[PDB]
Amino acid sequence: QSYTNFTRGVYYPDKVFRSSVLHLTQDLFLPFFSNVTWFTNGTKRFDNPVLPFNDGVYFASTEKSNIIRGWIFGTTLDSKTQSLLIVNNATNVFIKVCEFQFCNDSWMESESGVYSSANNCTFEYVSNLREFVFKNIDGYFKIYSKHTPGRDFPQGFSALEPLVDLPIGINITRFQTLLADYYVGYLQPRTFLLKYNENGTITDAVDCALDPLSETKCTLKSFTV
Amino acid sequence: EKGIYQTSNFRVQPTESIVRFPNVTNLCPFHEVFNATRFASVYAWNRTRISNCVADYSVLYNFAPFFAFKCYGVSPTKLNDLCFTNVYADSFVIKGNEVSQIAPGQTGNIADYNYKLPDDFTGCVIAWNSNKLDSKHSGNYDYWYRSFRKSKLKPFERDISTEIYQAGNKPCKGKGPNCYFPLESYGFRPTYGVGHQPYRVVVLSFELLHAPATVCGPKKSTNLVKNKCVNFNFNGLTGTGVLTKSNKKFLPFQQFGRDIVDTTDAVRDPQTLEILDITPCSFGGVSVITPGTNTSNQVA
Amino acid sequence: QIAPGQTGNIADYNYKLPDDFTGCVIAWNSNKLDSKHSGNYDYWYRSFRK
Amino acid sequence: SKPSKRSPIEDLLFNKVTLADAGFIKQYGDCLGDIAARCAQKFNGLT
Amino acid sequence: NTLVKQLSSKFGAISSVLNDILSRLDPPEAEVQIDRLITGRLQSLQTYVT
Amino acid sequence: NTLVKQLSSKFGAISSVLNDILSRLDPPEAEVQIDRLITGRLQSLQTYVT
Ligand SMILES: *[C@@H]1O[C@H](CO)[C@@H](O[C@@H]2O[C@H](CO)[C@@H](O)[C@H](O)[C@H]2NC(C)=O)[C@H](O)[C@H]1NC(C)=O
Ligand SMILES: *[C@@H]1O[C@H](CO)[C@@H](O)[C@H](O)[C@H]1NC(C)=O
Ligand SMILES: *[C@@H]1O[C@H](CO)[C@@H](O)[C@H](O)[C@H]1NC(C)=O
Ligand SMILES: *[C@@H]1O[C@H](CO)[C@@H](O)[C@H](O)[C@H]1NC(C)=O
Ligand SMILES: *[C@@H]1O[C@H](CO)[C@@H](O)[C@H](O)[C@H]1NC(C)=O
Ligand SMILES: *[C@@H]1O[C@H](CO)[C@@H](O)[C@H](O)[C@H]1NC(C)=O
Ligand SMILES: *[C@@H]1O[C@H](CO)[C@@H](O)[C@H](O)[C@H]1NC(C)=O
Repeated sequence: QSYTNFTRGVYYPDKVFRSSVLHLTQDLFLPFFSNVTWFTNGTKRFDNPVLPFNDGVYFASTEKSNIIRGWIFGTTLDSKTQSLLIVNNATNVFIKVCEFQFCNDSWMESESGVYSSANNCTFEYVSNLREFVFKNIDGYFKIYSKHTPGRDFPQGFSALEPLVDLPIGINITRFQTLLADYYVGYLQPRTFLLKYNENGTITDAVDCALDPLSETKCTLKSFTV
Repeated sequence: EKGIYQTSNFRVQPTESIVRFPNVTNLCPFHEVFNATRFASVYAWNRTRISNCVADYSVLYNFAPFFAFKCYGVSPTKLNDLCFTNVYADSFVIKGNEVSQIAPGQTGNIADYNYKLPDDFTGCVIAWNSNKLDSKHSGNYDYWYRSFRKSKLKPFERDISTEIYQAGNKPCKGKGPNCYFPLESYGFRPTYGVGHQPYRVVVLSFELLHAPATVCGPKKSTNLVKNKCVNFNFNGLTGTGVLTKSNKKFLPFQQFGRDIVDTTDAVRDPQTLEILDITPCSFGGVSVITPGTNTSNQVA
Repeated sequence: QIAPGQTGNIADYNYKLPDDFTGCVIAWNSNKLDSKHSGNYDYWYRSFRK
Repeated sequence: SKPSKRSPIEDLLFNKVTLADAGFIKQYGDCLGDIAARCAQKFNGLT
Repeated sequence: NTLVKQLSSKFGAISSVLNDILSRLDPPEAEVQIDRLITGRLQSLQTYVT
Repeated sequence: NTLVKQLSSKFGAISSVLNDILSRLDPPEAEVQIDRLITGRLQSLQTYVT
């Protein structure tokens, strides 16, 4: 539907503790002020959108009922796909992987998908703002999250810790959601200057290609010019 | 002559050595891939993962002599130290003249269309001569390889499509008017020469850059000395220094820490999960102050 | 296995060259004269070692 | 009246300039904090 | 700052950390990776001194 | 003019043109030949700046 405007999607890029440093690193990030697509069409039917994956995605739900819980990724989104069904009362729980032949997408109800056989892998793991901000990239889908309690964005800065890194190994050309106020964006290769605190946390960042100033800040490795 | 000369450097030597590997599970699931009764075709090579296990590589030397054993980024006999942080293992059967193609940067019908290693590849390619088990007098046609594809493969991708490929210009359906099946069987026979005989290839793929690890370490651990210049080995990270109690607020996420110049300055103990700081052992230049040979042999 | 940097039962337990070795390794096929139909049992290898 | 017997102007001149190298017995700093980076902090061989 | 930061560079080596090269590789390969690091370190020091 | 002239030197490489090295050689050797050209060109810039 509409497009929004925010500076979100920063996460800890590695497992190394750093403090009181300015660290210049290159990874895939949601660029600052990049166009982000914002999303009751189903009512009692489905008619859900199907999106591209491109290189990787950022997705952040702020829904009291967690209507969107799972996702399907795959080359074509046909009968041989990666149905990453994740139904969670908790932050992340009940992950499933690899193909299923049929999907579940009944007022105030949720049906399970029914398949004839699992002919490929199976993996499991069990665990007002409730922003399930996360990232999806790489041979392992590294899902990050941060919960900072209305449901409108404060438009502040917050970094995401990793939650899970289950193995995947699949093409992931396309992406679609699984349903029982959402923000979806796309990642691009970017270099960021990340500001670390005295503690092991990131407090700010500069997107080194957004504009001439940010580029200068990255060249000098400083937030003051 | 009279004066002050800088002649050498003092170093404080360690007095003890420590090894702090994680709790050993005694699981060594390597015979499952090496000693399997059936191996996958190269066009659809098999993949497994090893995690929460301890490796001991003498078992594969007990398993069999090998045709080839080539490691990149690591050498044999060093695999009994921390050897992996993320473990995969690929398994396939290939032709002898193509064994040289399972290596970084190589080209050919397997490197291009069936299985490719990245140019920046760390791991070991182990090839065993399997004629006794894979060859049949009529030919073993269970093994297929891809001979036609539209483009070259990328590292570790698995193309299992069977869609008909056309080499000609007129878009055809079915087989035989320049439309060809993308896979071809190879009938392995006991009478083929060394280059045409079947070989079973197992590729152990891993990265040694990540801080945590859930695999490797047949080595016995010791007790954790603190506040004393020691040598240490923490999950494959080795060095000399003084270990101290840390007050750094590490996240449960983070395993190692680094200082202002991106060198390690802290570790998470693999058995206790306590954060320890690493301070290098004291050192510095040494200068000799002498009145000179023609005055006195006393020095400071 | 008779080369610098190699491993195996001979490189490990019977005959290892220095990794900075200089000189020539010369080998030839002796089957015509060395082998016997009953078996030539004058040759053996250590085959294990602590 | 001031230690080091500097003039008021000398005192200002010394206070204005920031010295990053800070030569002294660097072992006094020891650890207990994130490394200062003063620029090898001795440990990499630069003193 | 530049002279110290150059220690983290690889100069074509598999790793910028000398202990990792010695741990992972046996002498004949370690010598090559070490020679690459030595060449880079000499270039850094000679530039600094100049 | 000396810096521009140095771009035509091989510095021990099979070719002075990076595209020829990448086209004619496999990546493994190409990285070595490129490292030789990079070393020579970087030395040329360091000499110029000095
Ligand atoms: C890092 O986290 C610690 C808590 O683990 C913070 O400690 C607080 O420090 C302030 C100022 O000294 C105290 O008033 C608080 O009471 C401390 N909290 C606790 C729980 O002891 C520390 O400030 C954090 N650092 C940063 C930069 O945010
Ligand atoms: C971007 O535009 C939207 C329009 O609604 C606004 O709400 C948002 O605050 C803007 N972002 C910035 C950083 O100005
Ligand atoms: C495992 O290896 C041993 C080696 O002696 C062999 O006898 C056994 O048959 C192998 N396992 C299978 C399932 O073939
Ligand atoms: C492939 O690997 C899986 C790992 O779980 C194993 O179960 C399977 O039997 C293997 N198949 C072949 C043909 O090696
Ligand atoms: C992955 O999907 C893309 C579709 O964009 C396709 O071009 C590519 O060949 C696929 N690769 C494999 C290994 O399936
Ligand atoms: C390892 O085992 C010891 C047994 O006393 C236990 O206390 C410790 O927490 C264990 N550590 C891990 C990481 O499992
Ligand atoms: C040397 O160490 C002692 C430890 O008690 C300390 O009191 C003293 O001030 C230190 N001196 C210097 C110059 O570091």
